[PDB]
Amino acid sequence: QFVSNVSHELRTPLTSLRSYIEALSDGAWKDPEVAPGFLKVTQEETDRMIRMINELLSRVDMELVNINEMFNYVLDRFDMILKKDKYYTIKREFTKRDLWVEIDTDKFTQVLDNIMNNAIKYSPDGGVVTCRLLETHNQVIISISDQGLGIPRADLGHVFDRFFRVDKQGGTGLGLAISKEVVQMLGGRIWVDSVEGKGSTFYISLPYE
Amino acid sequence: VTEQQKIDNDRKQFVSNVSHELRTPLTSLRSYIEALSDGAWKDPEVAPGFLKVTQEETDRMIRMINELLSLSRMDSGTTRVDMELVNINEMFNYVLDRFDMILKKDNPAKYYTIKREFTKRDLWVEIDTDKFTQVLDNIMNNAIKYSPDGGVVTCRLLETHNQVIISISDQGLGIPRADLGHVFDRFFRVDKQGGTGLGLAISKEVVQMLGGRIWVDSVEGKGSTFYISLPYE
Ligand SMILES: Nc1ncnc2c1ncn2[C@@H]1O[C@H](COP(=O)(O)OP(=O)(O)O)[C@@H](O)[C@H]1O
Repeated sequence: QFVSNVSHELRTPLTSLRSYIEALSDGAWKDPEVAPGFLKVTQEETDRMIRMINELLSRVDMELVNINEMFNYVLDRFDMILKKDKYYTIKREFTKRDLWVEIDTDKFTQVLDNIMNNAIKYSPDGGVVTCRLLETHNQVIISISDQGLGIPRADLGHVFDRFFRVDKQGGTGLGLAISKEVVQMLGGRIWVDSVEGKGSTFYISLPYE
Repeated sequence: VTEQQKIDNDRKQFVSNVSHELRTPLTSLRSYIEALSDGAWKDPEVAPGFLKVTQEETDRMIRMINELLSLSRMDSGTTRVDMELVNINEMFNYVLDRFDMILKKDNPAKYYTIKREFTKRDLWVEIDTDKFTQVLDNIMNNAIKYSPDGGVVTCRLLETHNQVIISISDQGLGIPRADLGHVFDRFFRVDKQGGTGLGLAISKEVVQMLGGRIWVDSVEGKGSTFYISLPYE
């Protein structure tokens, strides 16, 4: 059913949560410098998941947001996923400008979640996931590069098809189909370049003003 | 008519239940977190206790989405199976061993003994070892959870010309005869944290996928017996 979809999308926020709670429980609660901030995040994520379940049991909600530190926030949650508990670095290279863009926040945060999952999951044996936020031509470009298993150039098309998975562990293959679905739904475009064994780079373009 | 309709109706109530059964731990979660954010975290006497409850609830929903995902995969037919000839006897024995050894490492809340009564023949049978061992696991888990203290889980591996039978017997409080049909339905729980109401549902699904058939006999106040039947030669 469409149940399979909520099943899939709750995965990464459940992870974010379990990861943060485990951090607080492992002592961070005693630390006044951080424990509140973590609590705000666990709160925000729980509320996110509730919204998610409600919209999918019973539309887009476009609002203007500051893409820069939304992307920073998502990346923060993953930084905390990769801590606690191969080594991965999230190398961030954003423009210093604050690019504002019309999007659905929960849907788009789901997109970034899937693509960081991909960049990380198909990167065993370590890696450096490199995240770039820039703009040209009234478009806002996000790129995510990993030193993963790459993609055979034959399949570079099919990675956005439903259930389509490469040969080589895990998943139903609806991550990138949902991602493409959402990105096109927001008036933007998504694509991938990749070199088998080298790594990969995922791109999203969104209209700017 | 009622053909297509039973299908669509079952589907829509399953969606309604997934909505609720997912949403409810999220709600509980929200309440504890919100409590912690509103000061409880500064309090050493309560903050750990709350953090454990929130940890556990989160783990619960994770297991649930794993099971709702394997269930989607099985309805879809996406669920690939690998039938291979394996030794049912020592597979069932290895399962029982893992359970014996969890309780052999102590101190335990409740105490149970696993009584094994197997046929002496070495039954070789084509099955997917991993999915079927998951089945045996849910049913043993179940057998254990609804057991009294000192209870005896009675596990039988036997055979008939036509069949290979596994039974898992518990001395729990049994199942109302109204509900004997419903015990394998999704999210169906008798009363009841501790787990998702998808254990037995997955079990029945997997067993039918492996070509066998699964059912329950039970007497209120006495206990229960779960049966798995597999085709033999
Ligand atoms: N960095 C990456 N490197 C190599 N392959 C990738 C990468 N990201 C996505 N893919 C490919 O996309 C396929 C399916 O993607 P996805 O929808 O995310 O599946 P899943 O259900 O596991 O989440 C995968 O088989 C994978 O090979």
